[PDB]
Amino acid sequence: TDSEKVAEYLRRATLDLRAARQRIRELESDPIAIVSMACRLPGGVNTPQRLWELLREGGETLSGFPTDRGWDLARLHHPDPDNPGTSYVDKGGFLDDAAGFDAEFFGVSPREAAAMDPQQRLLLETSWELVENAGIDPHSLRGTATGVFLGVAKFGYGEDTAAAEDVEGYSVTGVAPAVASGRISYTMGLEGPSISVDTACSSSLVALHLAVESLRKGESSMAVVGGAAVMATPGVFVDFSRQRALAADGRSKAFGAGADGFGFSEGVTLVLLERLSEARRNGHEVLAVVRGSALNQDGASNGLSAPSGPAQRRVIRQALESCGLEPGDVDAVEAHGTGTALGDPIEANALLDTYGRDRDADRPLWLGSVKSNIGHTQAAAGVTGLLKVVLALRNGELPATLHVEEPTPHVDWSSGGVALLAGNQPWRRGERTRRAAVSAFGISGTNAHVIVEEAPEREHRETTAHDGRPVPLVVSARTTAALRAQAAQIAELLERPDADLAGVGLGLATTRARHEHRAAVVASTREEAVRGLREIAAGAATADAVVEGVTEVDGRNVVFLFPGQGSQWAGMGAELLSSSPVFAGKIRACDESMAPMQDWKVSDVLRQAPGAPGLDRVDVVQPVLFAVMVSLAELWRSYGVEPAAVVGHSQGEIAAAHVAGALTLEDAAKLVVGRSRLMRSLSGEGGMAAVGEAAVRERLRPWQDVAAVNGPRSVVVSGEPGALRAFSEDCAAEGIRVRDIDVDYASHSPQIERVREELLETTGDIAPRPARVTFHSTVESRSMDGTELDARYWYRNLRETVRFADAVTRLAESGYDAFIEVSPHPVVVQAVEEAVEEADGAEDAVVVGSLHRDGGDLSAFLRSMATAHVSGVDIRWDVALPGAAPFALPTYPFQRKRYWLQP
Repeated sequence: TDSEKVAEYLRRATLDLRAARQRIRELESDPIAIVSMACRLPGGVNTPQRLWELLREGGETLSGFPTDRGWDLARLHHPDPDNPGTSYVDKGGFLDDAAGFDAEFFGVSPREAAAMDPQQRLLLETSWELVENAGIDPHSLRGTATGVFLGVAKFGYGEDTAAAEDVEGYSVTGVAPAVASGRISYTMGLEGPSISVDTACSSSLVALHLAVESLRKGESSMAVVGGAAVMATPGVFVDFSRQRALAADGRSKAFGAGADGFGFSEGVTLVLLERLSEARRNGHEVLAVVRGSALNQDGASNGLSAPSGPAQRRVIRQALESCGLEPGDVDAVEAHGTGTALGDPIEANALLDTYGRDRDADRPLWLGSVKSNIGHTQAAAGVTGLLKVVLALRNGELPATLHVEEPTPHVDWSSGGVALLAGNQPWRRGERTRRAAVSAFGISGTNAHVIVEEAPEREHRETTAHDGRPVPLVVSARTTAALRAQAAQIAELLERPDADLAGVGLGLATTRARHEHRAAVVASTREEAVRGLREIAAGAATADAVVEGVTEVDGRNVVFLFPGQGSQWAGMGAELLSSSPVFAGKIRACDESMAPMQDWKVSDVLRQAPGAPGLDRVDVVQPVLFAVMVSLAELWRSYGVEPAAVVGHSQGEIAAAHVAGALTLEDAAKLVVGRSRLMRSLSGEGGMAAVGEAAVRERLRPWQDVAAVNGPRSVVVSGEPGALRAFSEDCAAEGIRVRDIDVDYASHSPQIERVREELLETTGDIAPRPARVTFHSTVESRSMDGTELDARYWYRNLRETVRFADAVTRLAESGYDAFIEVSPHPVVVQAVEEAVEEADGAEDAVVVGSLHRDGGDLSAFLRSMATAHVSGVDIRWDVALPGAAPFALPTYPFQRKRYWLQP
């Protein structure tokens, strides 16, 4: 009615208003989470943990000049501050040797690797480490919309050397700021925008602001924000010593007596950013959150490179207003202090003017710096300050600044608004939310201020699911040495008292990319896993529960095989039934489908229950084998291995018919039961023998009884007992070995003709349906259809020979490479391997069984799966690990080599 539709319109208007306001808020200000970080810093620091330890303990990283870079150390040093071409400063914080690199991992000709400056190499390594640390498989990032923003300079590597053969143009592209991010995106295969920016020594925060804006707009889904600065020539030192703007001992003493120049240092630092909602929805880890930022310029001020207080006050107020907060909601501020005798007083006065005014007397703002123990880092200053703030938030402590024992008399600390950090002070999580600010000032006159806030409450929800079940471990690398180093790392990590085996397994399974060289170990106890890892890291692997291989392709066409009689070994399972739920469910369903006609249950026979039929009977051999085979096929399919082709053999073809989907389970079970019941009557009229096809064919001339051929030397002969015995004695006289098979008749012989049409009455109502797989018959050696199977086809199958080898060779020539068996015991693996080798197909063909006569446990199945996986077949291991949680893991063990350009 009218009122109903008017009320509906009112409701729609209200809902749309809510949505519009929410969208406006999302576009204006949306929290952005920090996922992970990576860094390389002087003093042998390459992990955030080491940096936090150094900051908390309290220490410096001062050092002497490098030597491998070829600098003229003897002549460069001179005590005269006015001597041209020299400097009066010899100490400094110099980063670890940069000539190391692993060109083969990324893939680069050694000449090109020598061409590139160390900045791009370190950027590549740090980017890979950063991606790995976040818990994201790097190969999963291909084709996404990830963007790169970073601050790079042109310090001047590799210009003294003259030009040479450069047809590839390596020299031009080696040293260029844009090419750095270009190469990063090219190697990682990203597709978002790539930006290289540089604004004095505050470039990193500008890049962070740009990335935040891009993420809020929605143009990109991920952001990689970083800064890099590595010196190559000592020209910068001479240039700055010309101005006498360097400390006497190279120590930065921000906010303290005896302020001097700023010590110099190198470093690279990157972080990964994503929207808070997306990170929460995707289950990533959140460490902190960024609220807002602001930018401005000093404008017309005294001189060119001189700080301006009003600009800093305005930018701080702008950032605070943009965040929608109040100045009384900040606990600590990471100040930008280079130790200069002029910038520090004005910076501190501005900070006291803005935050200090109206500050609570009992809650002073804590002031500190990071450069007091690592020195200036040029474009990487802001990101390093953010790193320190993040670490302090995570550990709940505030590191104390150094060289502060007499505060600068210019700054009036008597107001009490701002308190200077002296010793470590606890900052544990409590009621009031914890926040911090980071500021950065550039030489060109640009200013940046960023507000960071603690992560929300942890979800917790910690559960345990380890029950002693077997666990697989997979390792992979692009080189043998790298593989061994990774194995050693995992082995030493597993010895911790925690040693969450399920967590380590899951992390190895679903966080690290798989490379050419692969290896796997299946273990159920920590001691045996450590033993296997030590063995594989030793260089030579001999243990059975240890597999390894080399593979290039990452996708194979799968063909299932269903061999006939031959395995029938007492006990099919009795350990899977308890463990595997899918296997037990399939067995129970198959038993219920065929339950009507007979009485004894398949499960009871398998479980060796008392009062069950013995295994020496056709009526119990056939359906039990069929059920076991179909259950094993279902179990294999449960791990994401869908067969592209299906091949049967003898009665196994029936099981194949069910795998192809061309028949119903009940109808197939009825067929098997009827065949067994009709055939059991024809007992004691023949036998099989295994043994030169033409030679054996012509040797059968004296008699009138050939069963199947499975290879060049795989010949099966079915014959009447008298003539079979005579031929066996003749072969024994010849000396060629002959083995009989467990059978009370001779199938595919004239004995089959006795029943013949009697099968037809028992084989009515066999209405088939089209099959979604490529079932290929071994009788006609031709691909079949979903309706060509009839009682006539089954009778023909029970009467003619099998050209199994011909079908195998045809499939091998077709293009299929992955061959996998299903029977409880392998009986055809050797013949299939020989036939594949004799064919002209690819040499990457893989043949692997399912179980073994002695090995019938879930561990054996996992070992077979690992053997198939290390050769190229895709396997989703995470299914085998239910209810597990990930774990922290070490990064890739690069194999570095020296690559430097000697002037």
